[PDB]
Amino acid sequence: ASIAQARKLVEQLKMEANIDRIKVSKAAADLMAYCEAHAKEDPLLTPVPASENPFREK
Amino acid sequence: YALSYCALILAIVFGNGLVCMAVLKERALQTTTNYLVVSLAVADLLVATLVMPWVVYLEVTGGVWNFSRICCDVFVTLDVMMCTASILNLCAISIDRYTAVVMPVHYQHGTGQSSCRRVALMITAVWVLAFAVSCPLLFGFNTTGDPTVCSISNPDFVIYSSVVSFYLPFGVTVLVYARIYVVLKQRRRKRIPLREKKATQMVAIVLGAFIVCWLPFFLTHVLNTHCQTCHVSPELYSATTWLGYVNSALNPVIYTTFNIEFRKAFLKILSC
Amino acid sequence: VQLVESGGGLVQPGGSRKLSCSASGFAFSSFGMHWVRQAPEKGLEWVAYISSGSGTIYYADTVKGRFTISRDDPKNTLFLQMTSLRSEDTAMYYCVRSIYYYGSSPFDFWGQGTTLTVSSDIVMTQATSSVPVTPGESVSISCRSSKSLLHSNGNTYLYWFLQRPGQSPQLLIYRMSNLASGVPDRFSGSGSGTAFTLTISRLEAEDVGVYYCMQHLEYPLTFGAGTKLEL
Amino acid sequence: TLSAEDKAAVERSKMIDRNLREDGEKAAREVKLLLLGAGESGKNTIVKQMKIIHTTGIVETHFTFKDLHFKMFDVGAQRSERKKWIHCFEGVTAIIFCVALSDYDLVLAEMNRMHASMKLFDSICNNKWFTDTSIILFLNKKDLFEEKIKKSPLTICYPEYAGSNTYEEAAAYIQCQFEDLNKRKDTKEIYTHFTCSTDTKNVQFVFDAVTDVIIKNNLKDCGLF
Amino acid sequence: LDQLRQEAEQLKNQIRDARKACADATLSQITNNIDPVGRIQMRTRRTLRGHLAKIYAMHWGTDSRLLVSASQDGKLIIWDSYTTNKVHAIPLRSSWVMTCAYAPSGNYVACGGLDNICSIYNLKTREGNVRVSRELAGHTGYLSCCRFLDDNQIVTSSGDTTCALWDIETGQQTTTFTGHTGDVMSLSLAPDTRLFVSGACDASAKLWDVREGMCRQTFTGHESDINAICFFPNGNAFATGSDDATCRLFDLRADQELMTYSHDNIICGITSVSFSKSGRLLLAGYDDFNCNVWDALKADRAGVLAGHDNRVSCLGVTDDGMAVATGSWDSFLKIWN
Ligand SMILES: CCCN[C@H]1CCc2nc(N)sc2C1
Repeated sequence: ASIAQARKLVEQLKMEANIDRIKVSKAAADLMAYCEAHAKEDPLLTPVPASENPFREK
Repeated sequence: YALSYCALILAIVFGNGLVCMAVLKERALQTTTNYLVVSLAVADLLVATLVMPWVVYLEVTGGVWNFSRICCDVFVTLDVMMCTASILNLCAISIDRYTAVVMPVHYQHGTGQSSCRRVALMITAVWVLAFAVSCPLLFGFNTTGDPTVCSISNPDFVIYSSVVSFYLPFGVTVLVYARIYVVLKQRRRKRIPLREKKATQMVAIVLGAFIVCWLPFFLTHVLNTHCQTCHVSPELYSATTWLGYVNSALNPVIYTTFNIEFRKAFLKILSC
Repeated sequence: VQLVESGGGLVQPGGSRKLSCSASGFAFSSFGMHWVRQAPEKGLEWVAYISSGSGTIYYADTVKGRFTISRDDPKNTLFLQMTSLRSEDTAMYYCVRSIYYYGSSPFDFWGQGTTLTVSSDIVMTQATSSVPVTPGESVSISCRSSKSLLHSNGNTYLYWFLQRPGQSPQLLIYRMSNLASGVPDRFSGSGSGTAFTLTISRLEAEDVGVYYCMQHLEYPLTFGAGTKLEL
Repeated sequence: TLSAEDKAAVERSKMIDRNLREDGEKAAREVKLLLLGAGESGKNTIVKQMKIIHTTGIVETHFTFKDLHFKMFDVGAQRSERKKWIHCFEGVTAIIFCVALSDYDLVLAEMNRMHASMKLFDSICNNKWFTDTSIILFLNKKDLFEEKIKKSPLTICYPEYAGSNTYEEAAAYIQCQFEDLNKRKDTKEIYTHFTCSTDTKNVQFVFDAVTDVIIKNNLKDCGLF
Repeated sequence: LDQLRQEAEQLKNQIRDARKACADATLSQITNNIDPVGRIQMRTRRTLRGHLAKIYAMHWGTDSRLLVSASQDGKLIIWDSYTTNKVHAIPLRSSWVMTCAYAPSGNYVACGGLDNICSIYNLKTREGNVRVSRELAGHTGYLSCCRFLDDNQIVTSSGDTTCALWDIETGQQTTTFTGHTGDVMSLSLAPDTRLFVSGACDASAKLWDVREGMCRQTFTGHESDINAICFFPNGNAFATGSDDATCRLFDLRADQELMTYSHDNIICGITSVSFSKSGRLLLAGYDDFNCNVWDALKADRAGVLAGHDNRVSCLGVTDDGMAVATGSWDSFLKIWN
C-alpha cells in the first residue's frame, strides 16, 4: 500500500504544480472592486428603512 | 429601637429582590423546583412592603393606634395571611423534596407536565389555604376591646389559627424530614462521603431554623391568649415577634446562598 | 386521493338527512374540509369549513345554526348532520380538500359529490356568461369583486375553478396567477386590486366548461356567476 | 389583521407545537445510556442477553424492566475520531463499560488488550463532556478467568503486582486498578459488577444503578448532596 | 519508495516556492487605503421556539423566507421566518442527526448523521404528508455535511475521509472524492455549482471537480481541524474556520492565505462561517455563546451578536441578505437584522 500511496501522491503533487499563476494584488483588487460594486445593495451593511424591511413588529 | 426593624426590612428587601432577579436572569434557575423558592421570595417581598412599616409606626407610637378600625383589620389580615403563606410554602418545599426523594423518575430534570402540574397545585393550595385562614379577620371576627389597641386576642380564633398555621404543617414537615433521613440512611446501608453529610447538615439546619423561628412565637401566642395565670410580659411578646420576623430575613440566605448555581449567579451579579 | 360522498335522494322539508364522505389516499387529519353546493343550472356557494383538529368551524349566514357538521379523524370520514330542509336546499354537495400553510394550494382536490333533492359579504360578479369560440383561438375571462382582495401581506386571495360537463370543479390558479399542480401552462391569471382576468394561450377540446372566480379574503366564501365556454 | 389563511396557518403551527410538546414529554421519560467497549469484551453477549430477557452505523436497543424504559446506544462499529461526536451524548444518563477479564495474556495488533481497555476507560472517564455522568463496569469473562489464572500468572500484565495468585486477590486487584483511573471520584462514582452465564442479576444491577443515579441527580436539583 | 518520497518532498518545496514568489503584496496593505465600516448594530427580530434539543444545522431557503433546522430530538422543522409559523414537522427515524440541507427549488430536503445514511424527504407529496423519498446508504462514516447540486443529484460529506456525489433517482453514488487524510467536516457549493470545496481534520481544504472527480487544488495553513467552510459571494474565494480561534480567507486563484481573522482574547473554537450578500462582512460562530462579525477587507471586528445561552453551532445569511439566522445548543434559533 505504501508504494501505491506514494505514487498517487507524486502524481497529485505534479498535477497541482502545473497550474497557471497570477498575482495576489490583482486578486485583492478584484475582491475590493466586487465588494464596492455591490455595497450599495447590501441590507446588512446599509440597513433599509422600515418601509421595506420585512422583519418588524407583528 | 425601630431602627433595628428598618434595618431588618432593608435586609429582607435586598435579599429577596436579589434572589428574584437572579432567578429571573440566569436561565438554568427557571425550573419547577425553584418556583417554590420564587413564591417564598414573593411572599417575603409582600411582607417587607406591607406589614413591618406599620409595625414600626406602632413601635414609634408605642402601640397607640389612631387610624380607623378598618386599617387595623386589614393590617391583621395581611400579617396573618403572609405568615400562613410563608409557613405553608416551607411545608410545600419540604413535601416537594420528599416527592423527589421517594418518586424520582418523573422528578428527574424538574421539568414536564407532571412536575409543573404538581408545583402549580401545591402553590395554589398554599395560597388558598392562607387566604381562607385569614378571611375571618376581615369579617370582624377578631373581637377586641379598647379600639386604640391593634392586636389579635380572640380565644376562639387564636387556637384554631395557630393550629392550622403551624402545628399541622410543622408536624408534617418534621415527619417528612425524618422519613427522608431514614430513607437516605437505609439506602446508604443497603449499598454498603462529605456530600451526604452536607445534605444531612442542610436538612438539620433547615429544621432547626424553622423550629427556633416559629415554635416559640406560636407557643407564646397560645399561652398568653389561653393561660389563666402566666408570667407573660409585652417585652417577651415583642422579642418573639422579632424572632419570627427575622425568619423571613434569614430564609433566603439558607435557601440560596448554599446552592452552587445560586452562588454563581450572585457572584456574577455582584461582579458588575 | 379519492373522496366518496354518501346520502341524498328525496327528503321531505320537515325531515332530516345525514351525509357522509369517505376520505382515503391522504392524511385526512391534517386536511381541512369544505362543503360546496350547486343547484341545478346555478353557481357554486360555500357551506361550511372545519380546520385541522376541529378547532375552528364556520357556517354560511343562510345555514348558520341550522346545520351541524362533525369530523372523525380515526375513520377518515366527514359527516354533515342536515337537520332541517327547505325547497332551496336542493343542490349537489361537493367535498373539497383544503390545507393552509405557506405555499399551499387549498381547494386543489374536489370530490365527486352527491345529488340531494327536496320535495358585508364580498360580491363576486362576472359580466360574461357565454363566450362562444372555436378551438385554438385565445379566450379571456374577466371577474370583478366589490372589495379589493389585496391584503397588507402583499398577496391577493383569488381562486379560479373550472367545472367540465359531468365533472366536479378543478382548481386552476390560486392567489392569484400561480399554476395549480397538474394543469397545463396554457392558463394564466392577472389583475390588480379588484379587476382580474383569466387568459388561455390556445383553447383545446378539453377546455370546454364553466369557469368560476372565488375569493378567500374573508368568510363567507363567495363564488362568481360563472362563464361558460362553448363551440 | 391576519387573514383567514394566515389564521389557519397559525392554528396549524399551534397544533404542530402541541404535537412536539407531547413527543418531548413522552421522550423525556426514557432512560438513555451509552455502551462502550471492545467487540470481544462481551458487548454482543450483554446486548443479546438483555434483549432476550425483555448495516454500518450505531445499534439501538430498547428494553423494559420494572415499568422503566431504557435506551441503549452502541458505537463500537463506528470507528472514527470519537471526540468529534462524543459530545452528542452529553445527556446520557449513564455509561456502560465492558472489558474481558481473561484478555490480560493476549496480544493485539497498547500492545496488550487489557492496557488498551484501561486507556480507553481513562480517556472516556476523564472526557470533558462526561463531568457528572456515572460509569458502570461489567466483567464478562470471569468464568474463563477462573481457569486461566490457575495456569497463567497475572504478573505478565502487571509487573508491579506482588499479591497472591488466588482468584479473589486477582479480581480485587483488577477492580482496584480499574477504579483508580478515576480522577473526579467526588463528582462521579463507578459501579462495578461481574457477569457470567447467569443474566438475571445484570438487569437488576443496571436498574439499581440507574435508580441511584436518578436519585442523586434529583438531590442535586433540589440542592441536597 | 524512498525515491518517490524524495520526489514528493521536492514537488511540495517547488509548490511552496512558487506560491511564495507571487506574494508581492498583501490584502491588508492594499485595503488600508479605504474607510472602515462603522459599528454594526443588529437587534434580534424573531426568536423561533419549538425545539427541545440542541440545534446542529440549518439552511436558508432560496426565497429567503423558509428555513429548516435540525435537532437531536429527531424532528426537522420548517419555519416561516416572516411569521415564525411552523410549516412542517418531519420525524426522523434516527435522532442522531448532524446536518440538514434545503433544495434550491424547495421540493426536497436532506439530512444525515451518525446513522451513515442520508435521507431525502418530499415536501410536495400528493399524499399531503412529508415522507422519505430515497435513502443514500454506502458511507462508512457519519455524515458531516450535504448540499443539493440540483433536483437530480446531491453531494454529501462523511466522516470516512471521503465525499461522494449521489444520484437521487439512481440511488448509487456516481463519483467518489478521495485524498483527505482526516475526516471531512463541511462542504460548500460555489455560486455557479461548477466546483465545491471540503474541509477535513487534517487542517487542509481541497478543491474538487463535480464531473472530473479529482482534486484540482489544496489549501494548508490551519493549526487545527477545520469545522466550517463557505464560498465568497463572487465565487473566486472562500473562508474556513478551525478550533484554533482563527478564520483564514483562501482564494482559489492565489492558492494562499489573503488575510487572517483572529483576536487575542478568543481561545475557543469556531463552529460556522458565513458571508454577506456583497461579501463585505464576515460572520463566524464561536463556542463562547456569541457570534462575531469580522471586517472582511480589514479584519477589524465590526460587532458582536450575543444573547445565546449555549454554543452557537450553525448560522446562515439569507439569499437576499435581508437577515441572518443563528442556531445554538440551547434549542433556540434567533434571526438578526
Ligand atoms: C411575627 C408576625 C406577627 N403576626 C402573627 C400574629 C398572630 C398570627 N396567627 C396566625 N395563624 S399567623 C399570625 C402572625
